[PDB]
Amino acid sequence: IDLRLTDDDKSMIEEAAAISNQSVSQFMLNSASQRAAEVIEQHRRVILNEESWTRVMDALSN
Amino acid sequence: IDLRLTDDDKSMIEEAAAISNQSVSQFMLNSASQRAAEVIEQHRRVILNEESWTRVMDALSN
Ligand code: NA
Ligand code: NA
Ligand code: NA
Ligand code: NA
Ligand code: NA
Ligand code: NA
Ligand code: NA
Ligand code: NA
Repeated sequence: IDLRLTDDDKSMIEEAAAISNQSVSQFMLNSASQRAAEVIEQHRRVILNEESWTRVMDALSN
Repeated sequence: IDLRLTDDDKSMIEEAAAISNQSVSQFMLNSASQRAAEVIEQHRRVILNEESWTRVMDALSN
C-alpha cells in the first residue's frame, strides 16, 4: 500500500551496499532473496512442530 | 547495472512475504534495511580487529 523507509535507513543500505561492493538495487534483491529463504525454513520448522503436537494429542485423546 | 533475479527466487520472496503478512515491496525493504545493519556491524568489527593487530605490530616493531 504505502512503502516506508527512514532517511537514516536509506543511508545504512547505501553504506552496506558499498561495503558488500554491490549496487543498492543488487544488495536489496540479494538480501530479500536470502532472508526469504530464512523465513521459509523458519515457518517450515514451526509447521512441522505444530504437526508433532497434533500427532501426540491424536494419540493421547484416543 | 543489470539486476538479476531467478524465477524460483521471485517465488521465495512472494511466499516469504505472505508468511510475514507483508507486501513483496515491504518485505524487500525491511529485509534490505535489517541486513544493512548486520553488514555494517560485521565490517565495524573487522575494521576494529584490523586496528588491534596494527596496534600490536606498532608496539612489537619499536
Ligand atoms: Na544509521
Ligand atoms: Na544522512
Ligand atoms: Na548481499
Ligand atoms: Na514435540
Ligand atoms: Na524455491
Ligand atoms: Na513458480
Ligand atoms: Na520482514
Ligand atoms: Na587481536
